[PDB]
Amino acid sequence: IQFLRTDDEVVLQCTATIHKEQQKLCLAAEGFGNRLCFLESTSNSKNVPPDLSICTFVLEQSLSVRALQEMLANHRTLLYGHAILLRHSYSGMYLCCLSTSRSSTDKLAFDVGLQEDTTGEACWWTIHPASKQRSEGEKVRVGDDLILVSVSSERYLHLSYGNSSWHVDAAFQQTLWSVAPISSGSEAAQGYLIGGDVLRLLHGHMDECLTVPSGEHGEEQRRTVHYEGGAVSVHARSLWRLETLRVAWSGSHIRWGQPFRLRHVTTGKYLSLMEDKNLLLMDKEKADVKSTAFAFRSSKEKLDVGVRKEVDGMGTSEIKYGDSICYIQHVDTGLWLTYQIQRKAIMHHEGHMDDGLNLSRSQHEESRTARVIRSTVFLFNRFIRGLDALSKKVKLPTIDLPIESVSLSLQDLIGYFHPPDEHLEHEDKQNRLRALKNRQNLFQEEGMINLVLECIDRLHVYSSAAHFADVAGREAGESWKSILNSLYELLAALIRGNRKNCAQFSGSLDWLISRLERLEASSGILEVLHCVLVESPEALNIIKEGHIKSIISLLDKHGRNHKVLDVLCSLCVCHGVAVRS
Amino acid sequence: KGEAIRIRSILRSLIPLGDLVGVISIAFQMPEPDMSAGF
Amino acid sequence: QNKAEGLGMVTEEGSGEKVLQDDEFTCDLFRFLQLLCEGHNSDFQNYLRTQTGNNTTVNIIISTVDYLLRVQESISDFYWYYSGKDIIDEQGQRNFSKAIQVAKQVFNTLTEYIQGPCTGNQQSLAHSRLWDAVVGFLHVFAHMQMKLSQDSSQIELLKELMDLQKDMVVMLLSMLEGNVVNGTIGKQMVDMLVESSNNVEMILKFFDMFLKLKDLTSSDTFKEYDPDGKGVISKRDFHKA
Amino acid sequence: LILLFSRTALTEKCKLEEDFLYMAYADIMAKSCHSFEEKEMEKQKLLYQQARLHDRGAAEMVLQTISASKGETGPMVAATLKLG
Amino acid sequence: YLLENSSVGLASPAMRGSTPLDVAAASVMDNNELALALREPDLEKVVRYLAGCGLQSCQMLVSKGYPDIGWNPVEGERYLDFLRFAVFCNGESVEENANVVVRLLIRRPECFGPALRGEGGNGLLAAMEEAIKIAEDPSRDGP
Repeated sequence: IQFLRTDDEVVLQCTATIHKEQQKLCLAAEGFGNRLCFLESTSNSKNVPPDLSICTFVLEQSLSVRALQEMLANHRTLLYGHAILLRHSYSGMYLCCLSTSRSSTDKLAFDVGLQEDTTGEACWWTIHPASKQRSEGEKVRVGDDLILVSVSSERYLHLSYGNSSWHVDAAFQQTLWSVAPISSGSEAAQGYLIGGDVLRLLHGHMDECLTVPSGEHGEEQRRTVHYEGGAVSVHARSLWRLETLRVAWSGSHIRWGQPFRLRHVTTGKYLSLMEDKNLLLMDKEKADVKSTAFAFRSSKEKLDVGVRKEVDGMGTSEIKYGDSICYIQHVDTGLWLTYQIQRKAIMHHEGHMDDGLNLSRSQHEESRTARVIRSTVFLFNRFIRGLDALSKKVKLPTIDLPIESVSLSLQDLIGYFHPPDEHLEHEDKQNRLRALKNRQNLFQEEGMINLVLECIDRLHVYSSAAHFADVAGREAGESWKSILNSLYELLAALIRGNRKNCAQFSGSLDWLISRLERLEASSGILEVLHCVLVESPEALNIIKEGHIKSIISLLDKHGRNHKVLDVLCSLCVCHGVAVRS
Repeated sequence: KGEAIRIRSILRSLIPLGDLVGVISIAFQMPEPDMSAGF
Repeated sequence: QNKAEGLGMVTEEGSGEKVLQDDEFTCDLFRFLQLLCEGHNSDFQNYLRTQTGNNTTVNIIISTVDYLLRVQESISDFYWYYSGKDIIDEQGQRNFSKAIQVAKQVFNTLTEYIQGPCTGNQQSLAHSRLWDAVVGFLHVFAHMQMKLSQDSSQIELLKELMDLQKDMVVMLLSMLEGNVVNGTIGKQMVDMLVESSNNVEMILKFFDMFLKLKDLTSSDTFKEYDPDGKGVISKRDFHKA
Repeated sequence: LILLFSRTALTEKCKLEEDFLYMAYADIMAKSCHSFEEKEMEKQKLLYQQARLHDRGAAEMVLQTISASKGETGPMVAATLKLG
Repeated sequence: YLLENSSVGLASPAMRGSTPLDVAAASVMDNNELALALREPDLEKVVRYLAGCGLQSCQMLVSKGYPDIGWNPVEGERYLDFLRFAVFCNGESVEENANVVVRLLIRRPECFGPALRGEGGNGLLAAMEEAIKIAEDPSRDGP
């Protein structure tokens, strides 16, 4: 009897009968570095946990056809024939119809993606009562199939049959789409545990969050959970995301004893319990419910589970978010948390006298930054592995080198790290500077800078653009210098602004000067050097005669330029301290 | 009329220009009568 | 039809029923229903609500509310079409007059359905779609009266608009005929008002303007301001007055 | 001047820094402030002075300074408490 | 009524000027009033007939000996001529009819030629080249 309202979380779902096999696919979109939208199989949730974070959408506002036309010329229920505005939850971007057509077979069919312009008719979508029994002008259907039509392109949200994987494509064929009210928004209460949320697991006094090893060791070493106290709390690797087992109304308040899935947003692996070992993280491919399902309990002792299996809507707000004491217990073996800085998180039934857990909200900006970090490290790792395999061997011509994808990701990340405008309000500028500093700190803690240097070295292995083009196709060689410049600007943005990142990069300053004469990355290296020596006196302290003569030689070879003179001025005087040598 | 713009875009995507050029280039057979069959 | 009259067809809008085929037939049908339920005939009202004894029943009340919704949507679309030009032509006046008469007859039929202590009819209309049609009517009436006050050649259309508004509020009173202090119908009506908060505000302000003008005219200084009467006030002179 | 102090307080900084200008002008502004008819008249005068120095954001400036103090006892905190 | 049984009288060169579809077209030909008075219901009905004849061949032609292509071109051409008369009048295009015709055609691409449809993707130029080949080959232009 519920009705969809303005500013609520909805999921677009479609049913497929592929090879006489029924499957449910939800419309998802990466957002960061991938405008194109795809389908994620929300079925088989037991074997593989669905990722609703990139699939949930929020309806910003609904206008009628005439009202939208007038607006273009110049919590509320939804009505048939009105134009809605779908916004991606994690990305914050807006769904639309991209002019490009990925599939050649689908003639007069445009791809569906995300745009930020938010002023074109293609961004808005009109809902229609697919069911013949219902008629236009009635209230919005709930949990059932309707029709979405592009306002400008006048094409339905058709589901193109993919032999390998079904894909969405705005075409002239009907496709039945089911909505899912994840969260109504208005009924949500602050200070209470809400499903589909990222938070930290702290102790009452020991305050040692359930952290995992950082990128210092391999992922096989990071697969172990433990307890570390201190500055590790603010790091992005101390964040756990709760995923409700049920797909519909996954944004409801978490109840005591309700099973859920713990995911590590930094690495993307779900946590699970094997009886023969401790808690370990594995990818979603082998994350079964019987091993990845955990529940919160108010008391250490175990009582019968007589609670309601499924509560429609938000439901009763049992678990509070404000450091409500809880104990995690696995549904299969029924063990309890045990502790005994570096504290091993033993999983044993008797537990301990003090096993209370505090829930820290963290920040939405921190959450999106962590997801961006995970996506970027995944993309950079696959790119680096493919590039290294191509460089050292010619065994497999098929190499995973997404040049366009990595270029788009670099542009998005540079825009993300772009410094705020100085002409804004004082308070707004201060807030943006604080946010940028926090993002740089999180990236440094997660060690993105070393990976950036690694891929820059891999690109610099190739002698020239034409050489790398004949190695890896003409398009990659054409985009080689663009990717190099984007990487150098990204590194400059990461290290610029704060002193700690410059201090850490002081150790790597030698490689900049060694490769200073490449004549193609010279401007980027010079900018990075200037922005590190202006900030870190320690970085300047290790500059030597060989490096200074190298800079002067660069000036001589590349001709007269004031940037080199500015670098020399920074070397001579910094922070009001004269370096006599 | 923006709707007219949409219609023109739909027709442009429907029919390629080069195909129109090819069909406009397909010439006839100069006849000794010839029967009306053909382009 | 507008494109046709612009292009210059021979018919010259001789048959303008393409916009409302049978307004007379619609009015006759709803007047027949109203006369069926005129004299507060409780038995006939209940029979129309539910046909007891028959194997299958239909709800003429719900069908009437649906038709009211359809005509309200049509009037709203016509208002949106004429919202920009800010000028009402004679054909627009005729179409508006026919729509006003049809809607007035439908409203009178609904009032006759819900008159007296007809609890079943009152609950049916409360649970029906009428609460959206009334809000749409308030919106369109506010905007139409705002546009109509400025012009002076459409006073008859303005009066028809006010008459239909009066019939709507009489319908609301007939709904509140048997309202208790803790009335669910009262809660629904106040929810209606808060949903249509803005529209009723410009309606009330529009009435206040003239209600205060009435007392403004009869002031001693205002009366001596025009010695000869018949509006000796110039525009600027009356403005400063 | 009040906006200058407010921006200085809102500027991100690990530890509040001594500012002789802040001390002096906070003291001046604090000292600027301060039979039924005469009691009411002096009450109105006090309200006038408080409003004169207050409608320009003195309350917000005091709150920002106390917030930036970060629970550190200091002469700046003493001056802003006297101003409050 | 004429459009309901306009299927009869088609696929006949002698019936080029004598068909219920022909009289239906003549009843609206060069008449702006009637072109504006045209109706979406029967316009869509004609479009449905076009889709049917573009999805099925002619039983009479295959019985006589004409080759099977999967679609009947003569009835399709006749319906296209009807729609052309409906949309174009007095050297001008009627927007009201043109919009609905375009909507119906884009909703149902089966009305189009198999080459034009994206299922085959043969292309218009290749369609005319294959038509030329049909003309050259007597078997392709079967009895």
